[PDB]
Amino acid sequence: SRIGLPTVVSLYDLMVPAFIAQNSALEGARLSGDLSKAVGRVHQMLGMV
Amino acid sequence: RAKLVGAAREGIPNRNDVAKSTGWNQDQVQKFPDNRMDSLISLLEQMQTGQSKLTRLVKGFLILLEMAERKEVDFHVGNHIHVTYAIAPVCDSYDLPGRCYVFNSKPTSEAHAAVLLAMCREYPPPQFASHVSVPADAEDVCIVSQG
Amino acid sequence: RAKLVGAAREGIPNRNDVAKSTGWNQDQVQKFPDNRMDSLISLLEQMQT
Amino acid sequence: PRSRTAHRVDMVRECDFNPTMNLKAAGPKARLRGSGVKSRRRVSEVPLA
Repeated sequence: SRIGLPTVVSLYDLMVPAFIAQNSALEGARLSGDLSKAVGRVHQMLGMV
Repeated sequence: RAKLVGAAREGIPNRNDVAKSTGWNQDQVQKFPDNRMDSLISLLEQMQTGQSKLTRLVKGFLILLEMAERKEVDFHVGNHIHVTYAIAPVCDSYDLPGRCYVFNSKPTSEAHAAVLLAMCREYPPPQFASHVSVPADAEDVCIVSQG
Repeated sequence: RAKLVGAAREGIPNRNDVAKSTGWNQDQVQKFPDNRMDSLISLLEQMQT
Repeated sequence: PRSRTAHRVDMVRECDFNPTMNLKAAGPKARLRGSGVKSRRRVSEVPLA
């Protein structure tokens, strides 16, 4: 019964476009076939610590 | 934009500011019955606050690896649909609570309108629940698409 | 022209900019069904390159 | 030279990453247009291209 990420999807803005896009840094996270799981397998293992 | 917010919202005086800022149909904004004024003012000036969607992308990235390492999945598209940016449909859409809006930039093909849609409702039925059971946000999804 | 490209393309907000820049029929740009929007945006902003 | 047999190496999995900014580059888009002649984008994808 994890309550990890809280974001009650309140999405009023996607109804109204023509909104100035925020220029910021990109993640660019590529979920490699095997590595994407391993990252989570380390997090849960870190979560135990 | 500077035309929409101002310092604080105004009782929309000039309709020419509405035509340039946020939509099509300078004709359909010229003619607009003296009934949807209260709806349009309540609509436009409640868009400044309220924007956060971390769990929205969670269901997409969860379904990503559900059919990334596991092979292709052929599925259907079940949705309701909004039409335009600043026209009667977008004004009529605002009404009723618990209605989520997902904007489709290019709704030309079926791929984009299928993935963002299935992402939203509960956890894509009927694709083996197995691990996770994400809570269904306000059901009855309504996408915004030109086509 | 400066009206078309900008710095980078925008989600066409003002239709008055379209009337002066690149065509006739300010009437036929006023009335334009809510279906060819995705086509027109994909059309106009792929003419730079 | 010939002693023992088999073994070999299983290559490790790793992610991929990029130059960090929101906007699209002019070269990669203008040069993508040089090969094909499609009106709208087959595949229906802009960023992944």
